Amino acid sequence: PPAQLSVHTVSWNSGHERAPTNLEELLGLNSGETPDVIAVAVQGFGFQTDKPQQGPACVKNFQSLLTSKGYTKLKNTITETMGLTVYCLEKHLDQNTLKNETIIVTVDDQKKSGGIVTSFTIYNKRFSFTTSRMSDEDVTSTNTKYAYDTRLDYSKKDDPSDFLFWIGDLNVRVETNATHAKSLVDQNNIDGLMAFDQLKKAKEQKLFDGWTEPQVTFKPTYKFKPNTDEYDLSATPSWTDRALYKSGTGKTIQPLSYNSLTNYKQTEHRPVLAKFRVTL
Ligand code: HEM
Repeated sequence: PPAQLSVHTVSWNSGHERAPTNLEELLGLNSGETPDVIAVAVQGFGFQTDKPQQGPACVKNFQSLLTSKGYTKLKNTITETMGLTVYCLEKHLDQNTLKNETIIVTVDDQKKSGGIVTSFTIYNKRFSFTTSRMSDEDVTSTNTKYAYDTRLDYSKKDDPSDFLFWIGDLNVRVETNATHAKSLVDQNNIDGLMAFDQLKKAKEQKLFDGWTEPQVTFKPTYKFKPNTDEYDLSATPSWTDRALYKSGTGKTIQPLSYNSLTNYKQTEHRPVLAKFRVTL
């Protein structure tokens, strides 16, 4: 029963783009780290129907890399617009107690918005990983555009989880004009631009209640002209891929690092990688 465990998360609003070749960078394994748990969330269009047939290649490439490192895939779940995969080092697993469960929440009739929660237990501590997706236009349970639903929040339960992570595009944007956002970016005034970011506004409205984002030090991860580092100012620069954490039982969770991966340049959005240490 280790005192601490490490967790890496990634999310990428990747659209139609296919898993890049350099998965080690994407997962934060390129400096020799061996985290205990890894979660990968993606948002896009048509994963389920899998018309480009990227499905088989995804499995093969992720499985090859991670199985050699001693990971077991607990669950992969895909909808039309979301994917969530969770991996755990096989050595931590006990079949009797693992209680591996996943739910999908569909909030419209087109099954396009909502979320996924995958949860499991190790050392009698329960982990939950959520991703979610909301479009600007939908009628929602919160009467906001934000990709929060109480059904996806396992801190609210009578049997709440110990360690929870929410990764993806929360549909939180920077609420200022493009000119002024670009100006703040050019000055590297990240906190100044974050003053316009909607996460704090969603929290004021008691959404994402008790959920913490690690300090953001990196520039907005959208919208880029593909294969450049230049913003396309047809959209106001925004942080579209986020990692939040909390415990539902007062456990300590410590962010180790939180960064966009600016080398993945082929799409309009940059993926975001977070690293954590949890105390059981
Ligand atoms: C860079 C973007 C993407 C990332 C990071 C990603 C990640 C993943 C991961 C981690 C898995 C499970 C791997 C495993 O089994 O260990 C998976 C499976 C899958 N993905 Fe993605 N994926 C991406 C793009 C796509 C796209 C564009 C499509 C199709 C439009 C797609 C369709 C599928 C399908 C069908 C599966 C499950 C296949 C099976 O279980 O037989 N993915 N993806």
